Amino acid sequence: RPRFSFSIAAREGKARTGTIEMKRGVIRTPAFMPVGTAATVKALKPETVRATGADIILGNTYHLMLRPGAERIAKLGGLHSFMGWDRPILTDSGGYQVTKQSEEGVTFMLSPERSIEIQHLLGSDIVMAFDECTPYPATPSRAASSMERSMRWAKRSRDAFDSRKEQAENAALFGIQQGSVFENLRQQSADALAEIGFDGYAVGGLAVGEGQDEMFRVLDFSVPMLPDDKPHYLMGVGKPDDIVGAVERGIDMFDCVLPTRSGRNGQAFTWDGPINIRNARFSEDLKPLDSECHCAVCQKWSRAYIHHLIRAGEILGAMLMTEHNIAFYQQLMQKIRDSISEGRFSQFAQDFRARYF
Amino acid sequence: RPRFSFSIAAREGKARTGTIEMKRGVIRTPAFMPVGTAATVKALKPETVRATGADIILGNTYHLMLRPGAERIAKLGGLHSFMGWDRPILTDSGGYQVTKQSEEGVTFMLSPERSIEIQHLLGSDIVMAFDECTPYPATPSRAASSMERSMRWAKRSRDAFDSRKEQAENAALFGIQQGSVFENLRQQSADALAEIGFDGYAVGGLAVGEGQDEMFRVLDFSVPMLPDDKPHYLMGVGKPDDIVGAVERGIDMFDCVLPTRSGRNGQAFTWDGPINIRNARFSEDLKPLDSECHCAVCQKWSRAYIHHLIRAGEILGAMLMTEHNIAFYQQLMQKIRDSISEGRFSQFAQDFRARYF
Ligand SMILES: Cc1ccc(CCc2c3nc[nH]c3cc3c(=O)[nH]c(N)nc23)cc1
Ligand SMILES: Cc1ccc(CCc2c3nc[nH]c3cc3c(=O)[nH]c(N)nc23)cc1
Ligand SMILES: [Zn+2]
Ligand SMILES: [Zn+2]
Repeated sequence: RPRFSFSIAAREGKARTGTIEMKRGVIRTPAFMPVGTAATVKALKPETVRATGADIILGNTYHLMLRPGAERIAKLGGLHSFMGWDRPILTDSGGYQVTKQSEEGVTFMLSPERSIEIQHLLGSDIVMAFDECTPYPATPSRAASSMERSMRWAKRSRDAFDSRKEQAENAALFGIQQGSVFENLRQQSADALAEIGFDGYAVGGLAVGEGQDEMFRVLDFSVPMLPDDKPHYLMGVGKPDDIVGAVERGIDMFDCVLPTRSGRNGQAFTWDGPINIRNARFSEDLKPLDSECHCAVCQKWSRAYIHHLIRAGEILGAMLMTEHNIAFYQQLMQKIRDSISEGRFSQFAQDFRARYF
Repeated sequence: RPRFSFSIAAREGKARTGTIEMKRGVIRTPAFMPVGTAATVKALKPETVRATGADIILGNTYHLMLRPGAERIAKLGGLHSFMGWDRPILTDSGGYQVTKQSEEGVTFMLSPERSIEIQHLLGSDIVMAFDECTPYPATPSRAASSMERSMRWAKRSRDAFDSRKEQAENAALFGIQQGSVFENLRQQSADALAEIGFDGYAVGGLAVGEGQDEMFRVLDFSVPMLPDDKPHYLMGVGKPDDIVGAVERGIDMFDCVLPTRSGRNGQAFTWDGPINIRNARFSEDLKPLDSECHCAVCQKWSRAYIHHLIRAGEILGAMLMTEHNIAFYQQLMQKIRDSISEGRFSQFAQDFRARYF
């Protein structure tokens, strides 16, 4: 395979479906990336994560540089062999999860240069530029300052990546658009990033507390500003319905800790909306978590049993809920892909919503 | 298969190897039974428990009658379908895990009759008589009182089981020898139990704080008192070396929460003795937990990674350590079985010990 090739196989409206080919495998888009916060997708073996249909996972720089240590993982062979996942890994830059801020970077040390170096040491396949994610709400002046800084850091990221030849030849680099909710700042940011040139473009600074209406409004004008022929990654999104509407607005890649996090908390996703399995109404319910789901959890165990496990604080409860939720998300992404390929995604999006709600 | 058939295929000294055939499957002896305390073997799917080589698991009456409730599990189809384990399950009687004691039973209500009924409601394949496990140390008078009570309760257990025809035709009933460390009381108990007649005989009242020397001394005279042609179950034992010496003394069946419990605590069993994976010396060790182990954990992940997970409090750490430990115990039981079958168990027991220590 190539270092990086994104191909769009089909389109409907602003929605797109295709593939990203990379040396460690192919990524079907639109894609959902399970998140691994300390070199593990919580409560799942990597073979299980793959069995749910994931093509790529998101690795944790913030956690990893602290524990176990970037240099340490490199000494041990890199993150892929360390955790036992041999397919692509996207790493965030640490431009969110972290203090003392300056133009050089953040100490708590992290700079564009060190962030790119850490992602190299981890053996990341998709490296994210080091940015500043602008708090919400933000005034226009502060959003501009933060965006401008991020754009200077994006150039420094680009140049750090390009000077390290093994990284430049084997990994991909994504830039991150900032500008909070302001169209003119989003446009300046997009233009700056396109001028520098990246392999893919994230929409940053969303999923920071704004509502779905506001996030969608900002996507409406923001995503068309990005190069059409490169992937569009919406960081930190989201709920199933957030995902469907973001695809309707041109997003190709997603990550969210919801399916894992909330799974362990008792929330299960179903085509009829989320349920909380701790609720007493499930104590004697012999049905699977979701009536259509093809996952191994729904083939084998009842709501009543998973209810019992989560109430009892049993580790298997976390395991099963997380496997189901991540399988659910992958089935959603597959339905999205197939429906765009068949020119019926807007109908799918409506059917989905009428039932989920 | 039959309701119950124990066949001894080979012997060496007091050690024996063979099979227990039951309707839900065959149990290879000497056997190690993983313990499930709330209708789950902690951190393992039942398919994983089976893959490690377990033929039977031990189900938790004390926990189960409290949560989720015996009647509830029965309403839901029984423990086997509830937890997704279709092979034999041995249930303890609640004669250990629980108050106010009287000749009728214990309230906290549990009586011989109710214990046998709960095990029926759970769908247990091997039902244990309801007993009183005598604290250690115990004076001769108190050990005698407790043993005598247990023997009266053993008759009540026998008769409760026999009057319930579905249970009597499909499950097996084991009696439990008491008498603390006193030979004459162990003999009275054995005789009482043989007179009543059971499908198998546990050695109770050990693993209650006495040392290995004392436990072995009591086994030396206690196990030959039991019927030779029925299985001998040593409740709550134990460490690998406890298991080898107990087999040398005629025990056929074992349960212990050590491999699970201590696994989650960072202790891993190896042929060179136990290690604690939290120790800093493992942070960069690329070797598997044990150099010979055939388990999937040792095929795929390093000490350094499992060290990282357990230090980080990651659920996958508990999963992997528990899978390894239970696989380790099953490999031990297989080496024991094969060595008795080949007439070289006493040599195996020596080689084992010289290396483990
Ligand atoms: C494990 C892990 C990976 C990534 C993250 C933060 C990921 C994340 C966002 N999540 C929600 N909204 C987000 C916005 C940004 C952003 O603007 N820049 C960056 N670099 N990351 C973001 C947190 C944890
Ligand atoms: C899940 C679970 C199953 C079984 C048990 C207690 C199991 C157990 C013993 N464990 C160590 N020593 C033991 C002695 C006895 C005994 O004398 N009688 C009974 N009924 N159980 C014992 C505890 C937890
Ligand atoms: Zn499912
Ligand atoms: Zn192993």
